[PDB]
Amino acid sequence: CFPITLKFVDVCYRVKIERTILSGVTGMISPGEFMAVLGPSGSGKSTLLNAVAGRLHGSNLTGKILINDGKITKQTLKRTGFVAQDDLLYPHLTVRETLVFVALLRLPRSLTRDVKLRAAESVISELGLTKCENTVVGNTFIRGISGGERKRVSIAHELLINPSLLVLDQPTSGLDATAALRLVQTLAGLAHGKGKTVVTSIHQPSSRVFQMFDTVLLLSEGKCLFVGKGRDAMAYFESVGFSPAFPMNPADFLLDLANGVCQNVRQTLVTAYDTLLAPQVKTCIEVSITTCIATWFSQLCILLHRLLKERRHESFDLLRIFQVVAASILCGLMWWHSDYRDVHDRLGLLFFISIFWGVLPSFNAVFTFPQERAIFTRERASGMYTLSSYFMAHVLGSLSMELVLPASFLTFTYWMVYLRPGIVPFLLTLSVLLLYVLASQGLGLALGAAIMDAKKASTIVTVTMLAFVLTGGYYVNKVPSGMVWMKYVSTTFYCYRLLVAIQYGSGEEILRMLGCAGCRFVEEEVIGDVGMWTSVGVLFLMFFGYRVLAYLALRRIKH
Amino acid sequence: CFPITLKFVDVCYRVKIERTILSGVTGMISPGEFMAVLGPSGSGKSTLLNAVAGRLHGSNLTGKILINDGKITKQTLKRTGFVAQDDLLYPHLTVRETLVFVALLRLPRSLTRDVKLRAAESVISELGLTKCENTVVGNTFIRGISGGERKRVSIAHELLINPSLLVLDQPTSGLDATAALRLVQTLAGLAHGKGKTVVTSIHQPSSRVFQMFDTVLLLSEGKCLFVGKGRDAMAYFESVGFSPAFPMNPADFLLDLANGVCQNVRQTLVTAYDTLLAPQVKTCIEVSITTCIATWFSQLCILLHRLLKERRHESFDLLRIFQVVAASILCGLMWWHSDYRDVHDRLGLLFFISIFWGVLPSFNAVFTFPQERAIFTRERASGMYTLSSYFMAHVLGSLSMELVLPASFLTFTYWMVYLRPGIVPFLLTLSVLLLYVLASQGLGLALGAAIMDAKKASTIVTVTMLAFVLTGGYYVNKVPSGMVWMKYVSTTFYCYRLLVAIQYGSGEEILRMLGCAGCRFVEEEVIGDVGMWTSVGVLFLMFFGYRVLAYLALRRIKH
Ligand SMILES: Nc1ncnc2c1ncn2[C@@H]1O[C@H](COP(=O)(O)OP(=O)(O)OP(=O)(O)O)[C@@H](O)[C@H]1O
Ligand SMILES: Nc1ncnc2c1ncn2[C@@H]1O[C@H](COP(=O)(O)OP(=O)(O)OP(=O)(O)O)[C@@H](O)[C@H]1O
Ligand SMILES: [Mg+2]
Ligand SMILES: [Mg+2]
Repeated sequence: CFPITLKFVDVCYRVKIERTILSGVTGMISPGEFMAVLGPSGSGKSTLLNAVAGRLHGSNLTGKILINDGKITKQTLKRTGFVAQDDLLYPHLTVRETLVFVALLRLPRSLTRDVKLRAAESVISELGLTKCENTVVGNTFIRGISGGERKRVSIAHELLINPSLLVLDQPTSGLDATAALRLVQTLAGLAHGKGKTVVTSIHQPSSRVFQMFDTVLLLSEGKCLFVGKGRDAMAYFESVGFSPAFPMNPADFLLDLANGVCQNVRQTLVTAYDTLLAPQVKTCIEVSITTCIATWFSQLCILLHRLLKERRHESFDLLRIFQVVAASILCGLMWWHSDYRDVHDRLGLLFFISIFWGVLPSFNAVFTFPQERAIFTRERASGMYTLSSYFMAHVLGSLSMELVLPASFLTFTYWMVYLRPGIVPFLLTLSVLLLYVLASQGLGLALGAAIMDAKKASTIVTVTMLAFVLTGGYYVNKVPSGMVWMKYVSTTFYCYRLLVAIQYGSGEEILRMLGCAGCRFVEEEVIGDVGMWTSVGVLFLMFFGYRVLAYLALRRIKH
Repeated sequence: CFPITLKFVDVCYRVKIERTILSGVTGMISPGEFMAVLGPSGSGKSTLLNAVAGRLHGSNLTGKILINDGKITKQTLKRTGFVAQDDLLYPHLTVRETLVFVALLRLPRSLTRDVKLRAAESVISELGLTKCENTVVGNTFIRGISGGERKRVSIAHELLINPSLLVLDQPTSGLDATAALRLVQTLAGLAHGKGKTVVTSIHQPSSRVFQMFDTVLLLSEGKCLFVGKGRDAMAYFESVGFSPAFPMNPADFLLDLANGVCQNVRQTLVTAYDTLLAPQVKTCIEVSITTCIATWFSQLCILLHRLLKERRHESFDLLRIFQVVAASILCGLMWWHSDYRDVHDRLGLLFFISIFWGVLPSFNAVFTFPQERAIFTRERASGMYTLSSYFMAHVLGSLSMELVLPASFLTFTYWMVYLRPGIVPFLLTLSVLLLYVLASQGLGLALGAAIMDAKKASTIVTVTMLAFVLTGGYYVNKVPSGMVWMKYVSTTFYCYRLLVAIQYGSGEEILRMLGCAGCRFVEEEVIGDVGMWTSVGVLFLMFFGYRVLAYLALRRIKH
């Protein structure tokens, strides 16, 4: 156990459209207590819950928000559960597969599997989800579960973390009259039977749901009108002058007073709060090893299989492989019947392969992290997993299909053109082309993680790659000697220098075959200047270096 | 007036996970009548409302859904308003700007402006939106209006069309107890004061909201338990054997019977419905000029200014122009001090400009229609605007920034390299490069409209453009004569042939300057074979032809 006492004193919040959203909201909620935050629409009660959760800060917010007499630490955000108002889930897992991945990641690890699975399916039977558990969670384009079943998957998503402070933002909207009573009876058993601290906002409770709250907060356009016990609310407003004509729901009467339609009703109740109850609240706020490298790897295995079955359907594209294959038959027919002695044509084949496999991996990889932006952000604030195992699961998860496409391109082009016979110069050509595809993929990952949308990022990578083609070593013969150093930054340069070295070597065979346009051209472009091992040792430095800079760009995003 | 009588007889709906969602739902709602669809979560009442709206069809749905004794026609979907459960709005318009664009497009056109604007702001004062009207509607990443204010913008969005059948899917979820009473009192004034047909589903009504419905439908796992007047519901279930112990809300008692927790309750009430009330429902279902080209243009002007102020902020990028400018200084320095007589180097400059400005417009344009997919789909089913004025507003809206980038690229490169002096060969080079940018943009628009997401589509366009580079006319000298026809499909071919013709002409000056590698190379590649006017007349055929095929690919999407 780790009991949280929450305090918030004089919380204000301005925004620039200057509009005051919250102004002077003081309260305190203890462990063992279930509090409701009532109010009209726009009164500010999802800005107040979003500041005591720790997801709203800056120079707009002003006021002391205290969790056990201290600031909001990184330690206290691991014991806090926050169920937001909009639901962000994966559109391809089923309801049971969604709630097993949460149970394996977040439950105490010194606990056997098949007990973590009998915790995930005793939550399904408490929320009534045992009819749609084999149904896929959908989105706007994939039709799946209901809106009231999607709401209860998100509450189960936080009820499997076992929090110490549970903050919910309208959990009963979209639920009928019987499912909303049972959910409030569940949350009242956490507060009264386990000693937790539950804060919730709620819109249309019945007279039976309203009798289960220990404490009511009533907002009205950013200023509170009542803080105290729910069984004192109707007897407070009678002593100020307001009472219902016909007997009715007490939660219907308190929302007429907050709208001011209970027959200056609002401004009477604001200054009557600041002289009768507001001083006595701030008087009450004065006193009241090898088991560590197994948790990294098991988080990696869960995050792999979760992303392999996102791409199971909507993917396994034969369309990507039947188009790269037709482009390799197309290149192999343009250079059908070219000869080994024609050096000027063979170096234009080898430079087009460098253009093709620098442009194609790099432009595809710019979609990887921007297409995860809303769900990565939400799960980073929860504390689900570390970043170095989320990152490494996307490195290893892309690497299968990214290596089948260059290997099937080159099997057609190498033997139709009939470049150089032997199994040894074929496999060296295959492995240089697979090291260049991985170094070109990491350029697109780093620019998609720094710029977090794909339309803005796939403009920066198109101009950057066309500048690597220009300084890559084919287009200009004399460069101004003061711009010769720019080719040592280009990835395209080090691949094209390695493919020419496998085919023609260090001269010395074409120079005896071409005799010695025949012996002048083959001394600037065939002989070369960068060694064969330093062109390999720099494509490894761009392999690791472009994935380090993609990790540091994702490290920024925090809340 | 055009009164709609809605009927639906024996509606079934199966889905393949075989699961029966709806089975045998018979009802009839007349004009002047306000009907509520009650039920638990997952009982199927948003599948039933989504089939009588006309947005759900196929081989799964089976049953006669009739609107004035006929099928769902294209004419009846113009008089129908459907407020869905999730809200899809533009994240950059304010609340007032959202509701003025709807009033100008959808109100009767033979009606003066400043009366269409006093219709848009008398709806704001009926829904209580007169505090957030100057606040921007947000999204998940832009913080804007509330969730209960977003719900009422969507109801106002359909209350400005003046429908004849209004179908709403949970309109009071996210609203407090006083705003939910006023909204039901608004919808009851449309049905009883104007003679419309309102169908709504609703979750937790109070005892005062429940007394405003004329007709109740009660579902329970896809089978109806009661159809009839709301003031006969409690007296019906008493005569079968069910009655509340303590006096309570009648809408709370009917949801206990549908969940079966009212103390085989459900299966008793299903077979008691099919012998007592279900035969008497189907007995009742037996009887009961130049003003046309001004509406095209005013829809074009509203759709332009709506999309120009979506790109006002999040855009006006100096980042796109400061990077294209640096790439033009970079090209102009690589070919600084190259001479006019060196023909083999100048034709490698001119081919790199063809690569740069075919790849850059085409890859950016693949995001245009896929980033509008959810909102284009919703407004296409409403009948907001025609497609040929939505399409033409995106042609004219992109064309400003797409022509400033090639014109500022070429001002640096043409005079640093110092290609050919004269203002006349400069402007011919500028206009050929602007005709090729528009023809390359239309290739990306057609592949983004046919494939309706941008990650799948920006793989098809990368391999297609690298195949236009290969057959574009630089890489291979002898092609197998049986593949010479493929260059006449490439866009890159016709630009590169036009830039060589402006610089060197029809030979006849370099041949006297180079005397006659000097007179052999300049006869395959400088002389050329395609005329100067047929290279212009084919880039106009690919200009119009690639925007026709993008219109026909958007014509598919309908509901
Ligand atoms: N494409 C689908 N595949 C499988 N099941 C589906 C599909 N679409 C809907 N369902 C199921 O149909 C049932 C009814 O769904 P629907 O959304 O129509 O009910 P609802 O009454 O609107 O629920 P709520 O009140 O929670 O919004 C749900 O149990 C849902 O799981
Ligand atoms: N970034 C912002 N800029 C301008 N106004 C804002 C911003 N954020 C919130 N508001 C305004 O603050 C008011 C309160 O918003 P909030 O969402 O906190 O209220 P709420 O009680 O949760 O409403 P609901 O009950 O409808 O969900 C709203 O009127 C909203 O328009
Ligand atoms: Mg639903
Ligand atoms: Mg809100």
